[PDB]
Amino acid sequence: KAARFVRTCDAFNVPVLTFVDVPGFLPGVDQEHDGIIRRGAKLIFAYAEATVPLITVITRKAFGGAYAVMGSKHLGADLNLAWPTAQIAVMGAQGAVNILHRRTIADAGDDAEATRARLIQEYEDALLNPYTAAERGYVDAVIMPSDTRRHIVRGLRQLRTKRESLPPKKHGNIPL
Amino acid sequence: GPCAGGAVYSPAITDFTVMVDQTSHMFITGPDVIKTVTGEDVGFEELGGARTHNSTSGVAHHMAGDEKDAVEYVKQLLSYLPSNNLSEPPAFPEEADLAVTDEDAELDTIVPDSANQPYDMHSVIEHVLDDAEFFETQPLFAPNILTGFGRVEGRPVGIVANQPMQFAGCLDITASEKAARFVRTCDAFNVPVLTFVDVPGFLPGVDQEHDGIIRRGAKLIFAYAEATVPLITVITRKAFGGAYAVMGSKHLGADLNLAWPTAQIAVMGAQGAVNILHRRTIADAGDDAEATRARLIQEYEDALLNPYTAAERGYVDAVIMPSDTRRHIVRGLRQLRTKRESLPPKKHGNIPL
Amino acid sequence: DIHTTAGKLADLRRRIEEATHAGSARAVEKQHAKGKLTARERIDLLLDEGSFVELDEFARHRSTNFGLDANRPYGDGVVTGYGTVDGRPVAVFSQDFTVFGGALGEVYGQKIVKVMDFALKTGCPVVGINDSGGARIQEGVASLGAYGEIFRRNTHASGVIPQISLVVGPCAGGAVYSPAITDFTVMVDQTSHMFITGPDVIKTVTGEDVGFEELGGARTHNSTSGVAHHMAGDEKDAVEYVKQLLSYLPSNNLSEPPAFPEEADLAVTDEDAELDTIVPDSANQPYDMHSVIEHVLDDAEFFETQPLFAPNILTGFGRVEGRPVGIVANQPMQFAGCLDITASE
Amino acid sequence: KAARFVRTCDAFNVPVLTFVDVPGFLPGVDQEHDGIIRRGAKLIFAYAEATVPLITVITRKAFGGAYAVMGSKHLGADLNLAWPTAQIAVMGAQGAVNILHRRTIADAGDDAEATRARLIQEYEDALLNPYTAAERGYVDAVIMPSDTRRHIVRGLRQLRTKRESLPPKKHGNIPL
Repeated sequence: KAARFVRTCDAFNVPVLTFVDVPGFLPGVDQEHDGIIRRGAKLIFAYAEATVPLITVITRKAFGGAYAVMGSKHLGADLNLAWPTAQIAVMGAQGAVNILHRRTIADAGDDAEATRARLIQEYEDALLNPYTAAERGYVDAVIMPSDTRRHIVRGLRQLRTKRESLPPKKHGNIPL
Repeated sequence: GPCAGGAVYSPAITDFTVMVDQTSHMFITGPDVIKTVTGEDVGFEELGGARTHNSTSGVAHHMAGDEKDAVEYVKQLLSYLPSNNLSEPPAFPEEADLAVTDEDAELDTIVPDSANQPYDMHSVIEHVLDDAEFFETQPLFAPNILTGFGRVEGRPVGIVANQPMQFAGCLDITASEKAARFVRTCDAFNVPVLTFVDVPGFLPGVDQEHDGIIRRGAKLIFAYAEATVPLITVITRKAFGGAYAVMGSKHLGADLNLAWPTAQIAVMGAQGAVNILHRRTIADAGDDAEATRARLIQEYEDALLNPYTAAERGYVDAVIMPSDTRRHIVRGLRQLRTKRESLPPKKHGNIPL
Repeated sequence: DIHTTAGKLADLRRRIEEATHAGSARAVEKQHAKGKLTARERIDLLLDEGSFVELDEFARHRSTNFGLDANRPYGDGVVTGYGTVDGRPVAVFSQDFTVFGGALGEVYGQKIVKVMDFALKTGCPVVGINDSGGARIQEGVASLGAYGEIFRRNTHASGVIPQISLVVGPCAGGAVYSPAITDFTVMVDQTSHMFITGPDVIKTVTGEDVGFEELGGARTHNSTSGVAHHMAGDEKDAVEYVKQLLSYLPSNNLSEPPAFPEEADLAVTDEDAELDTIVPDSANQPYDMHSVIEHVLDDAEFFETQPLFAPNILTGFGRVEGRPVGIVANQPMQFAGCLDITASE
Repeated sequence: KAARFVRTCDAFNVPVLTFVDVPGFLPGVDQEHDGIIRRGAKLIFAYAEATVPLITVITRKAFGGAYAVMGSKHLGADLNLAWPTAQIAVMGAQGAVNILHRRTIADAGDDAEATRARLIQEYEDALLNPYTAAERGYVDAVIMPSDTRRHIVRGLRQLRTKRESLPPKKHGNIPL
């Protein structure tokens, strides 16, 4: 649904402002059976393609590939903005720790949770927030929410015109 | 080998995928998770293994016996396509022999007198093809519709057709999902599409409708009007409803439309069409009315249920004998070979998703 | 049988027998003596053997007007199909006289639209043949519109894919206009008539008697109208020139002219000198242009066009070194090699 | 004189409003020999090609080809209007009849001459009008004579925009 709205807004030259608080993607047997793998992708493709100004702001937790799918700079968005709240990850701290530390966790069966919980804490405490990503330049700034309208209004002024080009083709092969 | 999480998405964009049975896997998310998350336990193959994409998602183009095989399929499939969308598909030119061969004739007799009875479209696709080669894409999914690559006169060509044999050879959302991409993919790389048409209806459903037939079928009607490559079509037999507009009809803009005598093209299925047209009369006299309704049915099928009523307008370029069909296909191609076509400049086109 | 598949094909052969046969043998017989040949025939000749593809072969008129429907002959008294001349792609129609006296109808106009579009779309030249009586009276203005589609096309093409007009039959009314647009007109003596307005009317208003050959006839157009490119002895001749003219041209504005590469003789060949001496010492005397052009197209060959019209200048195209070329020269012989409006035009 | 002008209009983008009363093409031998088919035919040429806004009003007879040549839809004109008065027909009802009923007309010696008169009346009644055209859509509007200004005006505003595409050429071959 969002993907059309994107391709469509892109068609007519309309700037899209996108707000992302997605932790992951729906889990269903049905969701892979139907073919989420085709269907979801249309979303990356739409933002990828789109030559209208993109501004994206992340107000809460962005985890996993889902993070990219939503007008992540990587896809091609011009400005990306993050609140102090926004948490960006590979995965929820919980699995996240499960995997890194798994052998440590078997180690000392005694006080298993305590070691395990303590760790699940060290990881969110020091990862699950914008700055790690900011450092990288994945997101242009982390800007206090109060300043959020100021950021969109300005960023439009600059991006209104912006232009992009690529080698010609009749039509795309975006998955249906 | 298994691919999980976002990555699955990169293949998704990609024009083709091949997967290797019970060695490959694909998944948006893992089995351990849906189970904590949804409460439905599932296995790894059951969740998204090579067979499951191949049939049930409709995301996996092909299944292969073993890796040595899959690669081979990868090599054969490349051969069809152009290095890039500037060049045409490599064709190793061989002159055709028109002179009708025994094999052509077989066509006269492929269609079986029964309206109900099926045939395997697969014989009719081959008859056109060099060395009876056809290379099949996504066989597993929505068999009702067969999508293929083929060569004639040495220049590669690409197939959309109805199959009677599976699910009565009518349209379903999975099929429109399957072909429509496939036309677009061909038009993209400059590969001529040959379409063979025998569709009665698009599956009737209360599930067919919800899931989004209205959006999803369209893509197919969109893919065809969009495409600029030479499009040539044969109506074997069944033409009915929207389905006629939709497969590769002259309407969209396709260059040569060819119909067998056997072939019928119509508003509605006759049994249907009569009810609505004569609803007034069958009702009148409601004894000895019922018998009137089938016997009338014969007045309408006999008269309106063949190609010329269409041809007479020209909607159909030619009506030809069935063996003939190979002949139409080669001379036609030869002519269309240079085809070119125009539209208003747009960044992209908002095909319904 | 009839329900059955064997039967369904059989009916088809039976229709095919019919559509190629649209006039009465009596329409046909009458044409044939005339000195001239039917549309299927005209076609077989222009297009290389076996090549031909029918279109809209089965197509038949939707009419009500004036009893018209009574007969709905297959192919609408045009034949339209694509065939290859000398192994280059061609798109064709022949008007059929037998039918409706070769009048034009909504389906008949559309028939032609399929052929012209096939051609613009593909990029090959359309040789169109007309023996067309006029614009079919019955259809009503529908006829008048169909014509227009054709004109509108005749412009949008002209100068992308070459249009050659074979007139072997009278053209009356708007019909004329369509050849007028087409890049070349080739027409046949005593057999081909073109006219904007019919004789009978000019007498009614202008009180002028006229003959047909004189008012519209192949020689008249060629020399006096100066809208006729060519005049040919006979119907086999008229087609033969058409194959020969085309050879010269490219399939479409986007190609070079088809040429057979041949190496030239650099050397100043014996004929070559014949030049120094062609000119007479005194200035009054006229000497043939045609010899000067001859000396300089391979094989000493000139395809003259419109020889009749404005002799003041000769216009052709000849091949140098296997690439096609075209010749405008002045012609002392006739009217002292001057410019004039018939000659500028 | 007109075809030059219609091209002259077109070169500079000046929309053409072209108003129709044509009864046919001048009769006379000088006209064929001087050459009419090649000279006249140019208009048809001027009109099919032009890319500027076209509005065509019938106000008079439009019989025989002349109907097409004079800025008709068929060339491609975007909009077409006709008055009640306007008669559009393949030909004059007077010529028209003789050709269609020609036989009907020979058989009696008398009641033959009056009869032709009735018939020419019958065909004028039913065939000499704007409407037979409206039914195909050959013509967009039948509008009253005062309106005609209303229509030129809205019609111009709408068209101001129009552009259209044709295959690449160096020049056309318009008859000279």
